[PDB]
Amino acid sequence: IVLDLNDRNSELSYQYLLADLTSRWHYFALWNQAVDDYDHHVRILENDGYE
Amino acid sequence: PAVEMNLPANLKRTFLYSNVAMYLPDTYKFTPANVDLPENHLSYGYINGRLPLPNIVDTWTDIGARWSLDVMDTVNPFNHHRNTGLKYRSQLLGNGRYCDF
Amino acid sequence: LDRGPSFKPYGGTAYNPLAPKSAPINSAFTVGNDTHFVAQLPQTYAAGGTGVTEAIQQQVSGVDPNPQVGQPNYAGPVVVNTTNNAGLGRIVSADSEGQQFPCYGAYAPPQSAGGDVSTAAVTKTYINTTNNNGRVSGTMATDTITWENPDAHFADFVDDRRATAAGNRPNYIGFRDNFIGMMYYNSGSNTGSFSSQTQQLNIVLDLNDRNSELSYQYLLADLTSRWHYFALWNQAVDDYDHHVRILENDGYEEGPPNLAFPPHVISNPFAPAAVGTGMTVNEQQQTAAVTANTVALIGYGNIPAVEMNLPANLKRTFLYSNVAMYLPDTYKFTPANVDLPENHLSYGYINGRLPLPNIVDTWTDIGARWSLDVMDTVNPFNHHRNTGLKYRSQLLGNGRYCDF
Amino acid sequence: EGPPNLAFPPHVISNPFAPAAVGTGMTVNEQQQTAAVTANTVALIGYGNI
Amino acid sequence: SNLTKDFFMVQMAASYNQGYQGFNWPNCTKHYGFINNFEPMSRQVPEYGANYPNLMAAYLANPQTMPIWNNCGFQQKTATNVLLERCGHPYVANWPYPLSGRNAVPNQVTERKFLVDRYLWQIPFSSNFLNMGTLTDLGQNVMYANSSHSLN
Amino acid sequence: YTQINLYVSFFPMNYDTQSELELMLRNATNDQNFSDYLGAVNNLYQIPAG
Repeated sequence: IVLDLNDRNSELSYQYLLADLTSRWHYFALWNQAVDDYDHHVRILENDGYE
Repeated sequence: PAVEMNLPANLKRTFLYSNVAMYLPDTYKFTPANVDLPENHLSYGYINGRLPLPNIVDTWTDIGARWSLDVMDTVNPFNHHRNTGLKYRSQLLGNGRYCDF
Repeated sequence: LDRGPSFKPYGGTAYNPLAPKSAPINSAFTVGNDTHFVAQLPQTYAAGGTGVTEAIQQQVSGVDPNPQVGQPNYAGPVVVNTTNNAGLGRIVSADSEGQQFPCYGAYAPPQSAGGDVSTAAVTKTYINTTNNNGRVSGTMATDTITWENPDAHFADFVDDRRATAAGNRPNYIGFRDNFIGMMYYNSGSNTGSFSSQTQQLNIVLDLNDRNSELSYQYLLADLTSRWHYFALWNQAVDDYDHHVRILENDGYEEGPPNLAFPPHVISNPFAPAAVGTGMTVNEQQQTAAVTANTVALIGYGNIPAVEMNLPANLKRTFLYSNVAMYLPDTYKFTPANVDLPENHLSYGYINGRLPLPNIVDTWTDIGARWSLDVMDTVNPFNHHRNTGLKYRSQLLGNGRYCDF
Repeated sequence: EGPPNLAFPPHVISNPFAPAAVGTGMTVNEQQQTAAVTANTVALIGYGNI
Repeated sequence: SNLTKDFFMVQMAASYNQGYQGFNWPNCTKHYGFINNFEPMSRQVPEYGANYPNLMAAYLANPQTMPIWNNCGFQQKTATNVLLERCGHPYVANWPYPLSGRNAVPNQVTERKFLVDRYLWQIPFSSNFLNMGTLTDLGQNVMYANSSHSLN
Repeated sequence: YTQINLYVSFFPMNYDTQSELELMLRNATNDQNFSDYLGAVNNLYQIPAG
């Protein structure tokens, strides 16, 4: 049955399918389901000095 | 008698160094004196030994502006030690070098 | 768009921010016919004997006695013997303009790409502190400065010298939420006139009893959520801080003593690390002879330290800048020997009004979730934790002239 | 981690185990190796680091 | 920001079917969407002419001799590691330039750019760039089907 | 202000579908209605100090 083609990306198809079904905020360690993100203040950062 | 530090500046000073100034590209870093590094630029001991340039990221750099660094745009922001997922995917197996999964 | 001098897009200062607020720079003060120097001299050129025939040497420039260059590393707390050593560094002369100012916030614009600041020639200024009267201990390549002090406003001042700085209040100036007030709605003197051509009648008949601005705000909180910042329509909500309007005083989380230590860690508590020599020992008789090739840095007693009490000092910074800074005017005073503008409601007045101490501290209404009785009449959105106004001001830029 | 979080005395100038050395500043004789004391000058210098 | 009027419309029409009725924050945004990831920003930088000699660019070319004096006497020399001990004496600062306040420098130029993360761009093959169908209208057109083209 | 521009967005409807849609909206019974969301009359009344 399985006919893999090099023009296809099945490990990106599963990423976009999962973000459409569920929310990517939850950590479901069974499928090692945990996003890659970044800190919101390291990338674009706000130099407001210091209180 | 007493000594005095600027305490809310030092909490901010260690934030900017450990996150933005630590993850600079290879151009803005230098090895310190009298210490050796591995030959290839992709091993751990080469990234470990290089320390960044002093004051291209400091507590004054672009005051009052929501503005990312002009050299940190093309640097991958997901290779950070603060991504909650990759941190969670590594704590999930353990802390040791050798592990059964 | 010009924002004017009242704009300050950040908190604290951006010049010498690690310095203590009472700290003076190396400078030359004048009071009466007397003139005073205060100086810190890091480098040495030792020059034993009389210190004159090397102070004539080592010619200086605008950048050559560098204020960042000091002692060599790992000198420790070296006691510079004023006999057989000598100091080196920079000061700034008198007969320069501006106002004398502490280290915390002292700015002085450069002149060349090498980093020099002097607007005129450089000169040496010799000072002795011995009991010899024929020795020069420092050289101090002096300087003349135009003396600008931005983003700081003399929290105290006694007549020339012993002043303490403090950074100005953060003042975000940007456009309004949803560009309220950009467009004349409900102004019957000057309205809008959407119509067909042959303008015999327009279809915008706007009354003073209507509010088209607040009607757009309540509609916008019905369609969408209000947390998201949408930069096209300048859609950033004015919010306060939940822990500032209603300060929830819970004390602090105490723990082990947050000690601080000298970096050369071994020392006597009131003396340098005493030098010495190892000892070889004889057994079967009690005689200790000095050994051949050994010098020993020996520290006695325990390590000297100071104690911080960090969460109390961390909380009092939070209560001062967020709660005690935003008082009404009746709980503030003006500092001595400084003068404010004559009107209220300007920037130079509100900058120079500083709060009374005992009204807000880390004990007030302790254990109780209670907003202050004097802070109910104070607008909670005129605050620097207003994330919408912080987002609307930083979306344009950070300087005074913006091409929006 | 990060840079060291130093704390400094509120007066910034110091001798590390003594008060600041008080004295008078003066000129020289300009190719006679002699520095005579001048009037209306006092000073105080730390001579080390902070 | 730098993003154009032509190309912000096609991204909001492809993803959220907006355009021709005013842009708002949409209802249901996904993780790889456009409007939750698009973050515009702006700063202002002085002119750096002959009066202002750009001490930072003189520092990157030769960091061994410092042009740049900020909080000296309270940190290390800025040619070695900042992790080291305090080095100098206290003195005035010459850098950066004050962009705000009473001593604010004139001749300031603004700079705008944006950063987009986790978002492939998209240009839909539709007539009005909306989403009127998965099998789009130009995809079942008799011009593009029943013929053979070759795009560049 | 240095310059100012109005932007609109013309929907590219087919000219047969638009011509059937125009004649329905020229009609009197297909009259477009709108309403202010606040629905209020603003009135301010002075309070003296104290």
